[PDB]
Amino acid sequence: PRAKTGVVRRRKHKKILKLAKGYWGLRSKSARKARETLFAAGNYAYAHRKRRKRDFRRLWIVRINAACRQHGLNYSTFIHGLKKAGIEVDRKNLADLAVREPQVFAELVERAKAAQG
Amino acid sequence: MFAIVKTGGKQYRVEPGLKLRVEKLDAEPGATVELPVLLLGGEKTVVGTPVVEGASVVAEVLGHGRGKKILVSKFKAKVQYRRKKGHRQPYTELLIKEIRG
Amino acid sequence: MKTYVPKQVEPRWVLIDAEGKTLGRLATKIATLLRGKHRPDWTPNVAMGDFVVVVNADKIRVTGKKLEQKIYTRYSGYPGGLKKIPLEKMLATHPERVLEHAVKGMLPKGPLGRRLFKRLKVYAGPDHPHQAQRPEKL
Amino acid sequence: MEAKAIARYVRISPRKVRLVVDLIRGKSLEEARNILRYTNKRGAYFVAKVLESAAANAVNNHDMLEDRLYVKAAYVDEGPALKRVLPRARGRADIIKKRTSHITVILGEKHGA
Amino acid sequence: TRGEVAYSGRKIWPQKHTGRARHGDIGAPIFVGGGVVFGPKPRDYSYTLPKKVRKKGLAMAVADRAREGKLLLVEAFAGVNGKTKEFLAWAKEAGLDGSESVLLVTGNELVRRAARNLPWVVTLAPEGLNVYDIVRTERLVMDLDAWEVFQNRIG
Amino acid sequence: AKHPVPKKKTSKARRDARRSHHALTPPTLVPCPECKAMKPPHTVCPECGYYAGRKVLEV
RNA sequence: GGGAUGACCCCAGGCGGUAGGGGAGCGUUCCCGAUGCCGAUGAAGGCCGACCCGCGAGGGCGGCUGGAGGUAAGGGAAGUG
RNA sequence: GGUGGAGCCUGGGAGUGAGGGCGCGAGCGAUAACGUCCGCGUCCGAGCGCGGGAACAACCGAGACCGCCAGCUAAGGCCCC
RNA sequence: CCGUGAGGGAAAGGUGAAAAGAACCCCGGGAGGGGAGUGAAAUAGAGCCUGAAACCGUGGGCUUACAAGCAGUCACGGCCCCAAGGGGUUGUGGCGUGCCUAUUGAAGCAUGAGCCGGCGACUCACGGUCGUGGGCGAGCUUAAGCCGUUGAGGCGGAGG
Repeated sequence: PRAKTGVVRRRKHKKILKLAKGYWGLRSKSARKARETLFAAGNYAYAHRKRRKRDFRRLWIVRINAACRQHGLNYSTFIHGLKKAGIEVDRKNLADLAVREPQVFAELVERAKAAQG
Repeated sequence: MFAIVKTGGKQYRVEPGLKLRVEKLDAEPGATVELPVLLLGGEKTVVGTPVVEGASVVAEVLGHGRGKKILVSKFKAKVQYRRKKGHRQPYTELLIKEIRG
Repeated sequence: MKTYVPKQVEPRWVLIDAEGKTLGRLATKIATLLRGKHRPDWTPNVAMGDFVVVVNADKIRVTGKKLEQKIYTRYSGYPGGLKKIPLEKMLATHPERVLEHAVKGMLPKGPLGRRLFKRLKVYAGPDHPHQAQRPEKL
Repeated sequence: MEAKAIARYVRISPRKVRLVVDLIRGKSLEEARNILRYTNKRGAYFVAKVLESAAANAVNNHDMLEDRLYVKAAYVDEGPALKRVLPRARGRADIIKKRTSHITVILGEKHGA
Repeated sequence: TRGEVAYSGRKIWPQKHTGRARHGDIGAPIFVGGGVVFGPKPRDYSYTLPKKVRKKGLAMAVADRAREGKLLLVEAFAGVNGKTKEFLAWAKEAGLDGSESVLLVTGNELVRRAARNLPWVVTLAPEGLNVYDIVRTERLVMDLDAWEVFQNRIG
Repeated sequence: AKHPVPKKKTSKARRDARRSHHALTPPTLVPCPECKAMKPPHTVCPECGYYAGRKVLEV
C-alpha cells in the first residue's frame, strides 16, 4: 500500500513556526528560516544560562566592593576577612546587605578587619 | 526579624511569612522542617563562625512540584548534530513560620 | 532571588579640580563616578551616575615630554584628511578638550556610554556656570 | 449600523487604486465626493462608483440619513490576476499579469444632538 | 518503473548551457509524470510451513479450547433440512445461546446450511479445520465423525 | 538581465519604506461664488461659470 | 547489593563526538482484531491554546471550523517521515 | 603490582586507505616558505563547545548528561573600557 | 499545443438531501454589490465541500528619527491585555562569524538554495552467508501436480 506524506510535514513545520514567534521578518514566516534561527537561539540560551550564573557573580561583587569601599577597605581585603573569620556565608548573592540593612553590613566589615590587625 | 538560611547549596533571606521553592527536600508533603542550617538575624546575630549554633528557622513544606519546562537544545553545524532535552526542575514550596534561635 | 535593583536614583553633583593633577590619573576617577560605580546600587544598564564638574581644567600636569609628543588625531573622511595635533596646542586652544578626550576613552562605548559622557561638565577656569549644589571632592 | 459596497474584479492594479482609497479614509461622504471628482487618477472613477453604491445602500436599505454619512472603513484586496504572454527579443517570451481588484467601502454615521 | 512509463526517451534539454538543471527524459522518478522507484510489483506471499508444525498447532489449538471448557462434541442433530429456525431451536436445548461465537464443524451439509447465516456462528467442513478459524471463535462444537477425522489428522 | 542585476530580494520593510513618499495629495479646491460648489481655484467650472464670462449653458 | 524481583530502593563508576557499529522508541498507508466499538449530543481534516503526560520523536485535553466518516488493546504488512 | 570502555580467542557489520598544525630528531631546500619528505609526541580533524591569548582549527588552561540569582580554582589577570 | 515530418505531448474531478440555482426593490452602462428570498447551513451562491502556507491588505496593542546590524539570546526596567500567575511588546546592559555541501581548513569573497506547498532516493525476486524465534531430530524436508475449500486445508518423497 501507499503511504503519502499526508498531514505529517505540515505539522513538523508549524510546530517549529510556533517556536519562531516574534522573529524579524522571514525568520518567523519561512518553514526553515525559522528552523535555522532556532538552532542558534537554542545554543544561545544554553551558554547564556551558564553566563547568567557568572553575570550575577559579577554584579554582586561590584556593589559589594562599592559598599565596603565606603568603610575604608576594599573587596580583596574584605573577602580575606570573611574568609578567615569563618563566615563563608555572605555568598556574594546575600551581600545585598550592602543595600537593604547596611547596619548589618557595617558589622560584617568590622568582623572582617578584626581577623586582620 | 530576618534570617539567612541555607538549603540546596543555596542561601536565602527568609522572614516570618512567605517562602518560595528550593529543591527536593525529602519531607512528607505537609510536614514541618527545621532549617537548623542558619546564618544572621534582624537584630544582628551574625555568625561567630559559619552557623549560629542552636538557631533554626521552622518552615512548613506546602508541597512538591516540577518547575516550568525549559527546552535545552544543542546544535552543531556542518556535522548533523541536533538534540532536544525537555527539562523541569522539581522543588518543594515552604512557608517560613518562625525564626527561633 | 532579589532584584535589589533601584528606582530612579537622585543623582549627585560634584565639583572636582586637582588643577595640578596628572590627567588620566584624574580621568580614571572621573569615569568611575560617571558610572554609579562607587555607589553600592551599581546598575549596569541604567546610568545612576554622578554629575561631575571639572573646574580649572587646563593646569593639568603630565609626565615626561608629552607636548609635541602626545598627538591627538582626526580623520575627515577625505583623502589626505589625517590631522595630527600636539598636546601643547590642545592646551593652547580647546584645553577643556584635553581632559574630555581622556575620560571618554575610559567610558564604555555603547549608547549609555555616550549618555554618561554628557554628565561630565569641564571648565578651564575656575568658575562653574551652574550653581546646582556641588559637594566638592578632594 | 454600517453600509458596505465591494466592487469585485475591477481590473486595475490594487497597488494603483489603494492610492485613491487612502485619499478618503475617514471622510464625510461630502468630502470624499469632491476629493474623487478632482483627483487625477483612473482609480478615482472605480472608487467613486463603489462609494456611491454604499450610500445608496445606507440610505435606501438601512435608512441611514445622507448628511450624517462618512467613510468608516474602506480597502482594496487583489483578485486573481490574468496571466498574459508578452514576447521579447531573441525569442524570449514573458508573462505579464493583468491585476484585478476587489474594492470595498463601508459607511457609517456621525456625531449627534 | 520509469521504464514502464509512456513518455519517450528524448533528452529533454541539452545538458549544458541552458541555465536549467540537468535531465534526460521526463519519465525519470524526479518528475511527477515519471516512474515510481522501488514501488510494489505483483508477488507471492505464500511460503511452506512445516506440516508437523501445522499438526501441532491444530492439536494444540483444540486443546487450549478443551482446557477452557469450551470443546463440546455432539451427536444429536434433529435440526434437519438445514433451516436456520431448526438449528437455532436445537441450539437453545444445547445451551448455545449466541452469547459467545461458535465454531461448528461437521460433514452434514444440512446442519451446515442451518447455521451459516447466523452472525455469531462460523460454519465449517472438518477438512477445513484450522487454527485461525478455531482461535477466532470462542466456542468449539464438533460432530463425533468430525472428531474422528481430527483424530486421524494427528495420531 | 545582463550587466547589473539586483543582488537580494528586497525586504517588505525596505520596499514599503521607499514608498514612504508615494501617498497622494488631495486636490486643492474652494467654493464657486454665485453657485453652490467646490472647484479648483482659477478655473471656469460647470456648476456656474463666471460673470460677464463664458461657460457651459445657463438661463 | 538487596532479593516478601518491588523492573522498586540503596552502593560505585561512567554519559563531547564526524565516518561508522549497536540499542530502544515515535509517527504515516494498509491487514487481522470487525456481523465489533466511537460518530449528527458532530467522524476525518483545518484554526488557536499561557492546560496535561512524555527526554524526544510525539500523545491528550479545551475552545473554534468542519459536516461523515473513524477505529483500542495486541499482532501483521509496506510506494513510511 | 596493576579489574581497565584492559587483554586474548571465534564470528557479523563497518568507515578509512585526501590529512593538517605544533614541538623535538634527520633528509631535501638557501641552517627560505602557512615549503617538501620520513621518524617520536601531541592536539585539530570529529572538541569553529567553555576560559586565556584584542580578534584567530590545532600556543596556555581545560575533556561540555541536564538544572541553580551558591562555593573553590586553572591559564591569565587586578588604573578606566 | 509543438514540429515540414517521423514524432512529441499537457493541463482540467466534487454546490446541495432536493435547484428549492436567488422573483421583486436599490446603486451601476455593465461587471459587481446591498436588501428581500430558498436552505439544517449561503464565510454551501454556482469551477460553489473541506479551504493549510507563501503572498497582499484593514483595524487594534506595544514600539522606534545620536545609533553600528547572522537579527537572536540572557538580565533588568517600562507600557498593554485577564491576576500575588501569566501573555504581548522592547528601551538599556552582557554575549553572539547564517544553513547545507565539500574540505587539512568556510561567516566565509568556495557549492546549492527567491519563498510556500505538494512529488522526490538503500527495494524486490532467486541464490548465498552469519545471527535469531520456533518445529522435529540421525534425521529433516517435500517440488511440480492431484483432491478439498471458495479468504480451509489436505495429499504428493521425484528430489534436496
